[PDB]
Amino acid sequence: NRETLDELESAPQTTRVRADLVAIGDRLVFLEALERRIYAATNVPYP
Amino acid sequence: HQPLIARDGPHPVEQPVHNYMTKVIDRRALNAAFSLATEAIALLTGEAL
Repeated sequence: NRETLDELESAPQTTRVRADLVAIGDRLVFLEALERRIYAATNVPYP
Repeated sequence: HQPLIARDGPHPVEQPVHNYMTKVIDRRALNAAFSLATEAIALLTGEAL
């Protein structure tokens, strides 16, 4: 038929966060280098 | 104090660590002089005016 019956959410919490934004052409992508953030002293190699 | 990250499956399990090292102070003394000549003494302290 025509289904289109995927439900929407409840407009969740929108916080401000220092992340890193660039734009490549039409698309707008993060940049993430996760060494000093999540892997600093953890002694597990970067994947 | 260090964090850790949970490893999934066939690895040893990472438990936390705390590292303590004390450091000992270096000591050092700086020397510097300034002289004063003999005829200059008797003028400033008096009893040669």
